[PDB]
Amino acid sequence: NPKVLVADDDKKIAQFIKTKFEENGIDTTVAFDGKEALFLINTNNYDVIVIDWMMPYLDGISLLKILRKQNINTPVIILSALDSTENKIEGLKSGSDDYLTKPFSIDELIIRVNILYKRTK
Amino acid sequence: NPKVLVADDDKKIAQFIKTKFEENGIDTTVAFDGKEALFLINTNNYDVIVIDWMMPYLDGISLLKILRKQNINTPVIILSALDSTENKIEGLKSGSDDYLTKPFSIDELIIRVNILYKRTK
Ligand SMILES: [Ca+2]
Ligand SMILES: [Ca+2]
Ligand SMILES: [Cl-]
Ligand SMILES: [Cl-]
Ligand code: NA
Ligand code: NA
Ligand code: NA
Ligand code: NA
Repeated sequence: NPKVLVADDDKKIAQFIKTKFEENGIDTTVAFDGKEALFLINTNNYDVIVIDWMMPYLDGISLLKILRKQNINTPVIILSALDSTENKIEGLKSGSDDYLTKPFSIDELIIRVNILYKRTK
Repeated sequence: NPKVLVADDDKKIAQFIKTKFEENGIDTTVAFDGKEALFLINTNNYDVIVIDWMMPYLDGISLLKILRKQNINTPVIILSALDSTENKIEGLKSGSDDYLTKPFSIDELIIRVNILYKRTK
């Protein structure tokens, strides 16, 4: 099973994602803000990381930039309310492997998680 | 009259702000994205600058950081949908003189424009 971290402060959305991921073959840990996410990412191995764009302590893009500075190169998917092409490009340049605008498709998110897991062996 | 630039890509909100400002004694120029705002700020003198948090080409915080790097110290008010205290603090540390969460009060915005104009003689 892919091992994935999901970081969002919206507990309903986080629970929804976790339920759908574990329905499929994806073992999922939830972090409810950027501080907990940073800690978990630095003390556990994940195959893919799914990060919401806005949470307490560290927003998603800021956490991603910290990770890439730390030479943590785990595949990252950003979930963001900033839906312009310019903001998608900024998220990708910041080091994300994909960038899904909200409202997002859970089916697409699961497929992209699996694609990234397959690519990173 | 205070001379003020208002930057937002939402034309209805920009027009509303301009109407209320000019009703009061505030001469107002509108810029509809961050590129036009940057150009106008570098080619005109303004007493106060009101910047929306998200627009094409340059978001409000990024424009503010560019301005403060350029040693342009004109008072800036940020209008933002990011309403947590943490995000307000980040906006202030980025160089803004005030930070109003949306939905904002036009009456408060006018009063704060006038306070900043009075303080900068
Ligand atoms: Ca969130
Ligand atoms: Ca806007
Ligand atoms: Cl956007
Ligand atoms: Cl917020
Ligand atoms: Na499981
Ligand atoms: Na932040
Ligand atoms: Na006028
Ligand atoms: Na930006």
